[PDB]
Amino acid sequence: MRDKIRLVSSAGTGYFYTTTKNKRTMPEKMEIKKFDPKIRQHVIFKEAKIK
Amino acid sequence: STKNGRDSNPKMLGVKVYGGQTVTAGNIIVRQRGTEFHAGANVGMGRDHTLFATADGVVKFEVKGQFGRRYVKVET
RNA sequence: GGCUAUGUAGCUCAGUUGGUUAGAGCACCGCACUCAUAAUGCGGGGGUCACAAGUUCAAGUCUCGUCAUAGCCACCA
RNA sequence: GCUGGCGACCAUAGCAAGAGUGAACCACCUGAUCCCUUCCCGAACUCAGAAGUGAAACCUCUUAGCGCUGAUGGUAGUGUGGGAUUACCCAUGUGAGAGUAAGUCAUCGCCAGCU
RNA sequence: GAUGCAGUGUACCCGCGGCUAGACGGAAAGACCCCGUGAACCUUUACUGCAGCUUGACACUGAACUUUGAUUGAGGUUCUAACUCUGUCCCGUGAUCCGGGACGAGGACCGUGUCUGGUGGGUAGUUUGACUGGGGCGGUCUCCUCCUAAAGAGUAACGGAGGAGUACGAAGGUGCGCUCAGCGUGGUCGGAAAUCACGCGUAGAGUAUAAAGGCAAAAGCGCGCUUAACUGCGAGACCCACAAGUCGAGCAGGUACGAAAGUAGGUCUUAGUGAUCCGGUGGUUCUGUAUGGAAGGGCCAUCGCUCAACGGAUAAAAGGUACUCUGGGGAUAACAGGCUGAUACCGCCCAAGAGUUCAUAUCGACGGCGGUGUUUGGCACCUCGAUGUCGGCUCAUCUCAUCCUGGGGCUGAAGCAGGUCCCAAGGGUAUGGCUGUUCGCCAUUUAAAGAGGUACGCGAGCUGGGUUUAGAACGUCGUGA
RNA sequence: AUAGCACUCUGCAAACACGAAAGUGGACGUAUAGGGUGUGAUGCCUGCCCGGUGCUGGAAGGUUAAUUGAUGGGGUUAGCGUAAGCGAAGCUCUUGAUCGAAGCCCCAGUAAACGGCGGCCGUAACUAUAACGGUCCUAAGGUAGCGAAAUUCCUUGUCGGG
RNA sequence: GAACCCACUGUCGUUGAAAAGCCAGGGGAUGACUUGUGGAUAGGGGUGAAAGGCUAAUCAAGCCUGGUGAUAGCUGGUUCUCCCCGAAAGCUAUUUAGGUAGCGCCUCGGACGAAUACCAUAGGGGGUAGAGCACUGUUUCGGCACCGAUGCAAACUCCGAAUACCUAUGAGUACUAUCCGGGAGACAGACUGCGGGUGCUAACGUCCGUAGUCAAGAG
RNA sequence: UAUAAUGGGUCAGCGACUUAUAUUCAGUAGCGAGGUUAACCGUAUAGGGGAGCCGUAGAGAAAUCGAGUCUUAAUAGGGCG
RNA sequence: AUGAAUACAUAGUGUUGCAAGGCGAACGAGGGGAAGUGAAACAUCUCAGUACCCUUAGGAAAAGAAAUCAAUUGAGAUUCC
Repeated sequence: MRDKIRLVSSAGTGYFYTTTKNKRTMPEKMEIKKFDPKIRQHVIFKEAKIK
Repeated sequence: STKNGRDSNPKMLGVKVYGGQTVTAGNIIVRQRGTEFHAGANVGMGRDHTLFATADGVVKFEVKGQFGRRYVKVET
């Protein structure tokens, strides 16, 4: 089953998105460009535990 | 015992505004599962194939094209 | 959720922290012994040592995780 | 009067069969240098051009051969009131589908080029 | 299921002795059955407490030697002075209580207080869903698609059919590009069917998945680059008890793909879901119990329920009652009545055939049409502030679809007998063995031992053997009641 | 209920029962006694099973309570710093290394403890049956005796007597 | 086998002579016997040769007084007069189904008037009745899977009404629509005609849609 | 429901929507951008007693602002006024 | 005054004098302490420190003179509205 994960801004603002992923087919950590509203720029977001 | 006995809730689809009526921009004209009607001039199409008005005017239904499609449009 | 202990041939128990340089007993098949038989003796086949990585001159044997199982304990949205 | 481009309309307009056109346009056509292209191929896409052809294709004409269109009349159904209960009848209003006669080888707008 | 209604028949007014067919007679707010978020008592591996029993730590609790484990722990042996004696003696004292004194036997044990783990139907409070052609058993409970659904929407049944509790960082965005399936011909292995080439009529292919509505600017299929599967919103509508749900042009910021006009706020769409409370995590220019902080709280983002009885009563719950009880219902079952007639019984139509020939003396296949209101049933209209019985006994009354007796037609009717049909209800129409039996089997009679209705006639006329209270036992089921 | 039988507990300040305790019954008794449980004169007798639940005896491995409190992480401020920020000691919030019993898991015994005591397919010279044999699963697959029984649905089983 | 103590059978009695008896029979009758007097055990307790028996005609938890006017979504009852209007038995949710809540339906006050309805014209979408075989299924007979004749369909459609529904304009008629507040009741329905599911084209059967009547309406 | 569904043998007397407090709406009276006192004192229904309550401002969770305020980077848009 | 085990003593015993016990309304103080019910079920909770039981005063009782509040550095024992 797909597991829930957080995508955390690399700008250090603490902003984050949430999504799901299949760990069997995507073992590596997700990295994707997303818009951060605290700094109003597009930056890289990285996978973290849903916690 | 029976293996039947299920049904889904109604969806209330159908024509909401008929030909000759006056509409305001944003008014929904047709609720439809598929494209039984297609969008003409001043009519927009939603993600669930809803047809809505994008201008103020009078609704008109017609049949046009090489495929015989049913069109709805808004005349200003 | 926490602490533990296990998973080795067709069927079973070892081999357990370095140079493991996986064997032991029953299943078989063939051979020998017998006037004919066994038991017994010999040979062959039958696993690839739960999986995935890490260090290392040595990894079934250790460290990390992911399974299946067992034992005790804990669970006031 | 022909040719090309863009539309209106979407079979009375289409499909099929036969015939015709190279002055211009179009099409086939020559080559693979440079631009660009093939999950391989200059077949397509693209570029550079005029030795040929109207064959193919596209257009134009003819044909009711398939298709399409289609009355009038009648029948089925049906709202209202009345009468009956295998679900019909009467008054009044309405009126198909199928089939029959019959029709059809479209009709228009803008721009440019030839004779 | 009528003394009281309709039609009609009969009937002068009033006692007395008898009788029990009716007044759904009197008696007891039905005890059977169902319901109420009723009661009680009993059971248990239902839930949650407690008594009792038990473990260790600390306290009452001290002194000396010793041995041993990973500074500390544990063990052993002595001692007396705390403490024990329901052991002896002395005194208060005329006393098998008690108190004090002297011994003796024990002794830092036993035992008690506080805390703590285990056990705990011994005891206590409770729970143990609803729908339902009665209830139980079975099935079902939320969401999506089609039909029922009567050409707008909506529309029920334990009505007819299927799916869901997901998947995907590409299977999303964009620019560019491409058409499926099948068939017929040829062509190494290679054929029914692999791949190649050319043609014919063709959406019959596909669309992650069920169905429906759709799909050429294809919404189907590829390639390159990419993250719009953005943030703040949002005119206006659909749907709607609420809580919710759905579509959305357009504006601002940042971005991706395009030469560009532009397209993009996840996927052709409609299922893939869970309120509130209580907490966890990341931020935050809010709050901060004298003041500065902090703890805690608020706001924004997000996490934890098969709460599937899916608007979710608790964090936490199964059974028995024939030992039973209360409030209710003819809203709802068992008896009898009523409606109906599938079933049951009786009759008729056609007639293959059977009958040495010959459908119809007597039978009669395959099919068809009715009658009755005896059976098994369907429904739930009357009765639950009571219509109170399976059979026997006593006493009956009616129907005729006639068992005997009476009168006839036909006959495969010689006679005697028999078969079949028609008319006929005046009278008549067994005793015993077995069993609670009605029934049935049997023995022996008779002219015959008919079929039915009457609350399956008759218990305010009798009985009480069976069923169906409380006792007890066997087989079986259950841990147990 | 009973005489008879058996199991089991109890060494005396007995077990057991009543009670909050003091105390009382047991008993002014002492294992030939007292309590609990089942069976029920007598005759002949009383088979197999310890897998389950319980009881009894082991074992010292795993797990676990209070208690104890090693470490780690924060709050506050003397001070240091232009400032940002850093920041001892002392108080204080939190975390829980080590020690830690019974119980449970583990190993045996125990049925006159609660309890349990199977299935499938074939075989002897006509026909039948099976002294006999193969196979699967259990802790074990019903001995003696009895049997349409206070137990038997089919069932008024079949045969014999009356 | 008498007294005494019991209580196996039968008739009677059952508003009794009697809230358990009489009569005729019956069992024990030196024992685990019967009996007088006075004592002990007290309610989740006692006692029981054990029936849930007995504990003052009361027992699966005695009696009395208090908590107490327990609670009861249940049943019953609810008292003088006249005038006006006038329902519902549906939807949604519910440990909910004979209760209740929001909405629908009634009444009263205020605001506001033509914004409303009937009918006539005009515009509009449909997939039912019927019909048909062009798709999906199904059917019969011929010819060589196709071809020709021929039927059928709630979950088939190349077609396709009448009605109904939405909107605009208009004449006449009518105290019509709408908004804001106070008070409710009701959420067991019944029959009949028409369109249907279910049942047997049964039921005064059952479940929907639609209209009338009853309910709550006499003649 | 004439019902063969319930209740009443008859008469006379008794027998069931109350009281206190709070709150909302309507009518009526006083005063009116204001209205009103409570306990209490008081030869006491008077007269004193202004603490308090309602109305006169909203937005936001709040700090804060205020005819505006919240959300937001936004003076855009939008919600409550 | 007398008087043991036991030598002093003590326990024990006796006489005289003084005092107490019991009853009764409500209010007070203290020691124990439910359930029916509500939550539309029920265990936390409620009912409620209520009912009830027990001990014991006074004309009243209890409390009372800050190791108390407050947060412009202010108030000033207890009790009642």
